[PDB]
Amino acid sequence: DCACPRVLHRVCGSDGNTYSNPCTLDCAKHEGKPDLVQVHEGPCDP
Amino acid sequence: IVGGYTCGANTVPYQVSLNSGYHFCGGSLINSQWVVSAAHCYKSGIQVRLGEDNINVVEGNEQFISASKSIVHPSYNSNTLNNDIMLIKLKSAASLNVASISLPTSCASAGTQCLISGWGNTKSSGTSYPDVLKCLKAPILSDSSCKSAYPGQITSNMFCAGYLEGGKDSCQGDSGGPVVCSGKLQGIVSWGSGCAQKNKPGVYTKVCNYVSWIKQTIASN
Ligand SMILES: [Ca+2]
Repeated sequence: DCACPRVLHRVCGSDGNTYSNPCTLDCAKHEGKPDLVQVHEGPCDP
Repeated sequence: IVGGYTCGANTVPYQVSLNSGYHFCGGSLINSQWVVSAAHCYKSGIQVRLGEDNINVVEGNEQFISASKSIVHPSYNSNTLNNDIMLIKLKSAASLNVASISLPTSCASAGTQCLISGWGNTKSSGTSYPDVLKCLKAPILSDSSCKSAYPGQITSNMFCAGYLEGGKDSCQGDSGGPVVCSGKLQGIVSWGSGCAQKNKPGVYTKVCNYVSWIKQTIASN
């Protein structure tokens, strides 16, 4: 890990970054952002 | 595709984009009615988009065809991504020549140079989603090096392709997409640890293991 499928399913992190899929979100959370959470599906607003 | 290059229009005629409102996976046309893709690419209401280069601009000659059936491999494991293969049937047959890619009769060996394609992210660091189809020449990597890169995560239905050195890889958005080597669809973009990372090559579905099932599934659907 943090091993993610290579599907594009853009989500929005609580850090306001768009993640390419829930899994890469999950990875960023597990790598350096414990409080990182998915806010909603689709890209974040900039 | 990170570290790749622009395929060119129509140069990957079997490359399809799976679209459910936005591009989300690739796929390979294997005959006019059928697409292979990753089973993790499964969605309801897939629209298959054929003859795409710029996914963002309707050139006017593409074919947008709804998936009529989307058949995941019945051993597909979403947790391990073993058997990450899905057959999509087109509501109507694609207009050819768009073209299908041959299925393997043999597996490819370590060292085989392949063509991997997709509209997935082109950046390791940030995000850069391309508009035109991107391509990557990459060799199939040895099993032992695949497995040492990904201990406990590699099954006989997986192979690694790319570069241990990093920098050249498939990426999110590339899933379902082709790895074609010597004129044969050998791989489906499946997964990896990030994209284009040192010692984390792309992991692909080993299509050669699924030729009998693809044939049985196509013949019976
Ligand atoms: Ca287009």
